[PDB]
Amino acid sequence: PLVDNPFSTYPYKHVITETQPTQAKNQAIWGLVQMG
Amino acid sequence: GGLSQLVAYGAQDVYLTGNPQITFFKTVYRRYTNFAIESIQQTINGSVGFGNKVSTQISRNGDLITDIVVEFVLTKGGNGGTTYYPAEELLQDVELEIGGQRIDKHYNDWFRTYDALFRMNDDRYNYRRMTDWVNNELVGAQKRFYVPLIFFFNQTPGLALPLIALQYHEVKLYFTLASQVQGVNYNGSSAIAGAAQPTMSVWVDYIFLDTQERTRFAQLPHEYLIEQLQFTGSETATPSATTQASQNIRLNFNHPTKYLAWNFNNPTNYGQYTALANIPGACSGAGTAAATVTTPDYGNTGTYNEQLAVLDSAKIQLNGQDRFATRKGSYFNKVQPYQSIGGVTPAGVYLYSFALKPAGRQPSGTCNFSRIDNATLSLTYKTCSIDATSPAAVLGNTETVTANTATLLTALNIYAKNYNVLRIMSGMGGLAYA
Amino acid sequence: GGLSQLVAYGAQDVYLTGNPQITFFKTVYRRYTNFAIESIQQTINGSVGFGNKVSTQISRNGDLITDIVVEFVLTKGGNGGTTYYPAEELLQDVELEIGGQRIDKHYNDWFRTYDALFRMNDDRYNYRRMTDWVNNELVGAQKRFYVPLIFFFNQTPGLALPLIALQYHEVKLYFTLASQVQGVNYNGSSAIAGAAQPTMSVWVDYIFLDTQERTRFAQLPHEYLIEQLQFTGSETATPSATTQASQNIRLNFNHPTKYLAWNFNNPTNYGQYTALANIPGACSGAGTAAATVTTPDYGNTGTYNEQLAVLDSAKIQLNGQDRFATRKGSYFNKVQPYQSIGGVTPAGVYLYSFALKPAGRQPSGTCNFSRIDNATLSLTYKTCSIDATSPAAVLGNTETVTANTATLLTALNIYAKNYNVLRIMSGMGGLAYA
Amino acid sequence: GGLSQLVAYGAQDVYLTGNPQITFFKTVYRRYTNFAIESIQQTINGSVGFGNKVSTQISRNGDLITDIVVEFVLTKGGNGGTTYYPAEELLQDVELEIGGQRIDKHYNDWFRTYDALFRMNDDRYNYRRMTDWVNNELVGAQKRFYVPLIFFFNQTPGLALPLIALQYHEVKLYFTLASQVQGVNYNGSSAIAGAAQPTMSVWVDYIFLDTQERTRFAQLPHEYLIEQLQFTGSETATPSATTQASQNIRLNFNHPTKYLAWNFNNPTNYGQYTALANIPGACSGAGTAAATVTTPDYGNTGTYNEQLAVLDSAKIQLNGQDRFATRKGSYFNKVQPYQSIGGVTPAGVYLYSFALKPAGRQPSGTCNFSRIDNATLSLTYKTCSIDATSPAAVLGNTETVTANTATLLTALNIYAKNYNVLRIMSGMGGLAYAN
Amino acid sequence: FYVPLIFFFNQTPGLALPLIALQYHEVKLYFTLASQVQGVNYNGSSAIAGAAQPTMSVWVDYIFLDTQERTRFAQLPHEYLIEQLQFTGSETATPSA
Amino acid sequence: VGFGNKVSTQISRNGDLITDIVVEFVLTKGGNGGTTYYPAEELLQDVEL
Amino acid sequence: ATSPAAVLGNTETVTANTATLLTALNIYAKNYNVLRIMSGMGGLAYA
Repeated sequence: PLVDNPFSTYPYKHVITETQPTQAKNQAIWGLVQMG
Repeated sequence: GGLSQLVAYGAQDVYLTGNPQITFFKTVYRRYTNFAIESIQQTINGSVGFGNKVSTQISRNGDLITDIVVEFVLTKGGNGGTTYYPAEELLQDVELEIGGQRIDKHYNDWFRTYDALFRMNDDRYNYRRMTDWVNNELVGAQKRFYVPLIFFFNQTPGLALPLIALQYHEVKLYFTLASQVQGVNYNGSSAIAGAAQPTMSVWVDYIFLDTQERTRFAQLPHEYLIEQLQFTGSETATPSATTQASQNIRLNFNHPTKYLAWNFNNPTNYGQYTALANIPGACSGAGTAAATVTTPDYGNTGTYNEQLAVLDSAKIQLNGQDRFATRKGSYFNKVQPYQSIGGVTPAGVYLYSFALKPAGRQPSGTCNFSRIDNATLSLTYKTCSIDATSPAAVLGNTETVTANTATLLTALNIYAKNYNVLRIMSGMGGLAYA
Repeated sequence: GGLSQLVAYGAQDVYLTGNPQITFFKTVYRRYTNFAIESIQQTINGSVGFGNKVSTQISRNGDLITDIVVEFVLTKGGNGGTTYYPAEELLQDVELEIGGQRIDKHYNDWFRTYDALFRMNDDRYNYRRMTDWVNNELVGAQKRFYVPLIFFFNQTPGLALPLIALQYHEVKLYFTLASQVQGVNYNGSSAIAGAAQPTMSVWVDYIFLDTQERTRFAQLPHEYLIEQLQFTGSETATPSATTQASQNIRLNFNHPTKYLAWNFNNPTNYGQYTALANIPGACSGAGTAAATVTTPDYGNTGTYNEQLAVLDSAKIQLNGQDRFATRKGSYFNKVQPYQSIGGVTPAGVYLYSFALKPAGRQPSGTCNFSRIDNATLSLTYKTCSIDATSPAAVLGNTETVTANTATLLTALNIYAKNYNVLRIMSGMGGLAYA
Repeated sequence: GGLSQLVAYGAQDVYLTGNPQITFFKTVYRRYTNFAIESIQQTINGSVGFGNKVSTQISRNGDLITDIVVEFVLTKGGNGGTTYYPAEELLQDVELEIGGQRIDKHYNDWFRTYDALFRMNDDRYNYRRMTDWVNNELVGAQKRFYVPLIFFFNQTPGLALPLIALQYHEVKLYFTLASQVQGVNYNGSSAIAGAAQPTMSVWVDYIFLDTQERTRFAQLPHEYLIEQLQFTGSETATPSATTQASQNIRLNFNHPTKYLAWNFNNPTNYGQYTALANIPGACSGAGTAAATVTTPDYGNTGTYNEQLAVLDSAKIQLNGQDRFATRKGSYFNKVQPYQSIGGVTPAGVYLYSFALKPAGRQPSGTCNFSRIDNATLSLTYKTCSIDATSPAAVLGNTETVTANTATLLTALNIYAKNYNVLRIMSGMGGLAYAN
Repeated sequence: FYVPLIFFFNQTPGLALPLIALQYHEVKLYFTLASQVQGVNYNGSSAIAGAAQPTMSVWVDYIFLDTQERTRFAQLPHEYLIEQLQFTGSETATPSA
Repeated sequence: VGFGNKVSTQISRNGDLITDIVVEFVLTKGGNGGTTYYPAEELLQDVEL
Repeated sequence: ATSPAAVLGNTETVTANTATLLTALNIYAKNYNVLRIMSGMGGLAYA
């Protein structure tokens, strides 16, 4: 499935490539916005 | 006896029992991943009250989420017959957001339209019990209402939202509460002095997975076929007592669509999809001297009597071409539901399916509105010449006419349900297509 | 919380969750072919009117066909309560012919019997809304009715008739319109002055297939396991106030039969399967001075009042051997439906299934009468001594008796629904068995 | 027309119709084993009558058994409105015995609770037609009633009991008939002079298999996943006008459980799960001068008006810990069955499911009470301050209160429907788990 | 009014809850406020007309660690021996005269 | 916040470790001395961690 | 309870007639458990 449409899949592409805190293992900081 | 039937075997039975593949008398049930369900209260941000906006983030208590129920405590501002699905009316809308992306949104009118088309029998009755007062409760009565949500993940375990797989994205529900609810804080346009503000609570039913299943959800990518509601409000061509008004509404919809649905209504009176008249249940005091055909019997707002419906006929055009031959409003109201859903739809509510089974989860034929440059819904209205105050005129009339009070049906709501894909990977997600 | 249940795990769970096979929290949807549905009006040949025979040939606008709905416009010749499913009554019969071969044929009474046994809940109500006037409409009212057909291809897309694969055979629907319809052009035996002739239209839902699927249907052979209705009319061993009438009816049936169904009726009054009586819903004027037990309350012709039914007991014999122990009429009226269908059957209508699930499409056991030299239905009737004009006698009586108006139910309609094979090949098609 | 939609194919259709797997226009039915079904009358030992216990051995008239229907003939001891599911009330209970082992048992109250939760729409109505008088019948009316049983093998062909595989074990049904049936031989506590004893007959539907299928059943071992009913009756903490009574009931349950169900009732009046009141249908004579809130309108014994139900709120505690947040009694009455069953449950009957689909046969989630040493049902009752004889008070009241007559709902019935394994081997069988 | 909480971490620094060691878990306190408070909005069973609704503020005392201690807490696994309170309500077998 | 209400708080990462928690309430007397008894304690009907 | 002579001059096994108002019983138990914290997440060792 999922034929790669370029104009219809732009916000989904922006959400998938958005930066997230994917490097918080054993890192002590005062941030961390309720990460799941 | 039974043995004399078994022996009555011949060539005609080969297609039924020749080379047997299955039996009916021995069932093997499928083993499944161990799980548990817990109903957990969410904290509501903002302020509950009439006309207010509130919201909540779904806590990550379990791994997957399904059923969601919004509870309300309402009081009666008048006697039995003054309210109509007030918990449904109160919850003006609900918006589902993941990671700031709008996934879906439902409206009080949609809940009513949805119900009119897809709930049925005692499912529908029990639903009414959870949103209204149906045992002739009196003024001052207090009741706990439960409004189940109708987002894709609230309908089947099969679409449980993998909250665990969405670490990077919050899942939120935004709820708008109506400024007024009939028979609770207002009686028509009049505020009810002393009316109570609603109490509200949001509950989410969480699925707790076992170790292996939980891990797979957390680590693997997931693709969930989901359904979404598309909706815009429109003004109706003014129905008229002098002619048959008509209207062409551009169907500003997208995505593969399982069905279109719509209703005409009086925006003042929640759930009024038909005209009012002096026949029992069709107006306040209907059937007697005190009848007022401009004020509904709220407790009996809906009806199955099309004579009070305003739509004569309709067709859907795609790029200016007929989709199908023009059919009468009664087709969309009674037959489409018969053919494709199997329930009974109240007058004033219409359905046109593109799907063999629009009520199901599995796709079964769709209209891709993202490929129709200019789709249009063509509507012909009935002539509103019937004297609503005279049962002889109200009940003895013809197919193409309706009540003079049908000209109050100035609002039209056109809805569509489509199929999209919710994709989740590496802790984040959203819908594949816009 | 939910975790407190998951922790409660042990040996008795192994049978349910060990070596798990499935989950409930993720549905796999199956990609399907590309198709679209359109309702297309057919041309009906012959004059439409009461008592006329008309017919239509199904056009080749699409590739496959399923649903068929016959539209009629009828008017009320009297007030509410004077009609009973008049559009169902009007469609006296419909014959399905392919290539000049009779595939099936339904009768107005079959539609009534079918409905009585197989529709239910809101499906049944919505159905009534499409064939009758159910909102207390008055004399002169005009209404468009929709009578869905119930041929094998009209019930599931799975049996869609591949008109595309029938390139050399025409497919026709022959319709017989009733000479009279109660409350529309006749009131009992009296004609209604000024009654209009019905307006008729036949709609067929066409499936448009995309290129790959369409090509396969057009070129490949097909076989379908389909349903047929067998039906004969018989005279009833009319009940007597003096005794228990009895009868042995040879059943001229053939083919693997899913079920038998039957009713006793008053041929004058469509849908009357019970004796008339002076109890609130059992006769014209019941409960008052004007009550008569010679005419029904047509709008309430059907009833669940068993005491007005006339069958005491019955059994089916195969080649002289009882197929089952004799059961009471009430078994066939209330229990068989419970056991096998799940709806509620009105008094006077009886069912005996040979199938585990007769209402479905998958064969689940059949009685092949083509291998049964002598199939006989044995009936015992109730003694008709009850004074129908006296509620004390009508409502306080015993199991084995009925009303003296039971002598009016002189007609017996016995149906058998069976399975045959429809074979389409090289542009031609028809049934494998006679 | 249809073609203008069909042709408008694009990228977003790929996830629905690309590389298609199925169609909808070619159903191929499965071939199956040949079989036939025959209704056989059983011989009932013991005198049938009110209060008697009778039994029957399921005859050896076929290979498998499915449906069982008990026929009764009852005669009205009063007029319409004086009975409530009397054939259901009459059959006090049924015990299923295989090989001398107790496999299962159902009670008249369970049949009522079961129905309240799991039957619906016209199924429920037809059920009522087969167990009560629904055409305003008068005294002396005679009717045959059919009370279908609800044992695991009575619900699906898939669990047909393989009598053929039980060559060395007798299978018996024990039926207890109630000493009294409302509107038939008693009117409340008063006997009805001249009342007839019921006629009774038990029918079993037998499945006749063909040769190959029969042989396999006769020779091979089998394991069936079956559903059993656990049940005990308890005392309801006395509801009262002065306070909110509360109660914690340790639950003597075991095995994987699909759901719990319970009701409060007035043990005098079968099916009364709510308080009596002077509102239409809520008491004998409601709406008039004779209205008396000490006796129900039997023909309308149940109701959907939660105001007459006693339970305020409840939770289930497992091994000392809250399993879920406390929810209103109305949550257990209306929401639970909405979400899990799809029907409507009358006031006074409550459900808590551990299963996604408790109404089905597939074990879609269970609570294993065999691993829960301390399971407790925690109940809080409403304040019984509402004057039942005054509609203004009955109908205009608040969420936390009920009728003064709710104090009469002194009985509590708690049920649990669980899954066990019935094993059959070498001509004998019985259950895999005792506790 | 200042109502101290008495959870294990609210009694000793020894059991300070290391929020930085909980990078994936939130810590929440849910509160139920009484429907009635004696002498504030009710007097026995009688509501007090004109009574004000409460104003609430929750204060949490945090420990700020220097670099080495801070790093170890975020990185290392921990085992805290903590207290829990179990509680159930019962009906009293009320005594009589 | 109000009488009979249910509220909650999430502790934010405003430092590394947490210890004491004090819940402040502002209340007024609805009657004279002798009418209240530890009312802030009563008000805090419960607290769940 | 309304008479100090009866309230204050009584015996070990008796109490006030107003003592029957004390109809609720609260039983508490304080125990130990272990709160484990690892890899950014924590929880109790025993159910």
